[PDB]
Amino acid sequence: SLALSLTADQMVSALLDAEPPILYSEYDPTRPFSEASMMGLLTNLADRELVHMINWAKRVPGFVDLTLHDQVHLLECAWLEILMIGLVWRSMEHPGKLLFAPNLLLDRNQGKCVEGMVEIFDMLLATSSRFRMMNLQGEEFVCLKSIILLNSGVYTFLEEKDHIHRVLDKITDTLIHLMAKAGLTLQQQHQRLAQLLLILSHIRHMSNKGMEHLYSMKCKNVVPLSDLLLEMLDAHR
Amino acid sequence: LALSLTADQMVSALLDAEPPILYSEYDPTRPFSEASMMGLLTNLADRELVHMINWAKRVPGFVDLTLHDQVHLLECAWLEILMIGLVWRSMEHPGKLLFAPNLLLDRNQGKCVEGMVEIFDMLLATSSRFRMMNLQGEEFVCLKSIILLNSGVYTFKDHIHRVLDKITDTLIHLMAKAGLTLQQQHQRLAQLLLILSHIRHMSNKGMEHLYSMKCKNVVPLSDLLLEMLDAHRLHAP
Amino acid sequence: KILHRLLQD
Amino acid sequence: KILHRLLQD
Ligand SMILES: CC1=CC[C@H]2C[C@@H]1[C@H](c1ccc(O)cc1)OC2(C)C
Ligand SMILES: CC1=CC[C@H]2C[C@@H]1[C@H](c1ccc(O)cc1)OC2(C)C
Repeated sequence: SLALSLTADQMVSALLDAEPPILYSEYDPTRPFSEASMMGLLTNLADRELVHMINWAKRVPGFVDLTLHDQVHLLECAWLEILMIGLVWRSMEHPGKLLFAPNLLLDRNQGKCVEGMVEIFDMLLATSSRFRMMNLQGEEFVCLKSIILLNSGVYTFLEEKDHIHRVLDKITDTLIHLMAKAGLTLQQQHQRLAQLLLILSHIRHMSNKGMEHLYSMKCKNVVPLSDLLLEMLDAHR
Repeated sequence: LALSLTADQMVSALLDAEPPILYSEYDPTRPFSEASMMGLLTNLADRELVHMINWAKRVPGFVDLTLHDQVHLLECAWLEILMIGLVWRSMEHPGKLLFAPNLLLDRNQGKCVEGMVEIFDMLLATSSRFRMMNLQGEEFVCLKSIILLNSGVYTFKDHIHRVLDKITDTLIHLMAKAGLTLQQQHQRLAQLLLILSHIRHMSNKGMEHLYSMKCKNVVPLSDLLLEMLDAHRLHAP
Repeated sequence: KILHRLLQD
Repeated sequence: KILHRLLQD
């Protein structure tokens, strides 16, 4: 193998390099918002983001070693979690704002244009707040993101799973390594490591809730989602 | 007080707080139905709820929270906490879910309720993960405490985070005294908390399922379950 | 709210 | 399914 064969800071670099770009929306800023324009804008964006993240998943150590069918499964489970923590990450330094895109910066009050969406914004804002309290770093974030990809689908899949757990461990080592040389005490390393991974629990929740909101919006036929969106969505039920 | 407790005093206080294992009213010579099963296990969940409240206020630093905090925390985590209990109880019965010492359900008996078999599957996969990982009673009570304090904390708390840090120290304490090396400690701690993310997932699936059983009203639910249920927002097409 | 009371009691 | 195509490509 070769995922097992990286150094701690060879892991970080590979992940930093693998990062997908940041996309703009097609948002005409001279036009105010309605529910249908909102969803449209936000779904159009997520759809274009989906292509990059897939080509990003192929560049995360170990993933390509997994069978095609196991790769599909991990993606179907985590896509919105991954979209979400990315969103949360971009917004970190925009208190009270959600940066869906550099040209699409949403105030929590704007979330109300879409029915039911306001709760989801509040959670996403809080997570972003949390990242700020904790002063989350880029190197850890990319580690967290990879964890989500490898961890969310795994317990619903044959020791293909064992390999996934080895890379999970390698990503833990990596995170500890970062905090160690960030000058953290041994105890301060455990606590932070736990604080970070505990957040993923809330991110799972946001994604579950969000998923249902999307299904809701499609049933309502308020906006037509792309055909990738509607597949990623139907994977969940 | 919670903060100035030694790791040892933490583990003991938690082991003594453990709720008892309850029994089903299930009478074995009677056949099952989507109604009778749902009746048996909401009857069981409803009596278990009463003991969970108790255990909650015996968790160090929990009585220290405002009563509304207490409420919010429990409204958020109640099903996760029943689930991690379930999963832990079914550990030494692979392939089966010990809801009650006289209510051992296998994979096939989940078909009895529509939409139940997939949550059954996730649940079996989790206890299987626990057993495979060989989780210890002492580690289990820590995990359970973590869910109670962690799940709602982001939808409101330094106090809660400091307590959460104390439980993390204790988890490591346990590993360090079980012989695990330093990297083994932090890897096991990652694998543990990563599983809490799955439990959160099952909780959202099962909550949607419960609301589904209310919606097609296959069984009258109790006043408490309905309150629990209504602290979350849901739907059913 | 039953919860509130089971918690205060 | 579009995911499978994109992935194997
Ligand atoms: C288009 C969407 C509809 C419902 C969900 C998921 C995404 C949308 C989203 C999230 C992150 C991102 O980078 C792009 C869109 O967030 C919400 C509105 C919560
Ligand atoms: C009665 C239920 C219906 C749907 C969910 C929640 C509980 C049930 C449960 C779990 C633990 C427990 O101690 C009591 C009931 O778990 C499942 C079946 C997954």
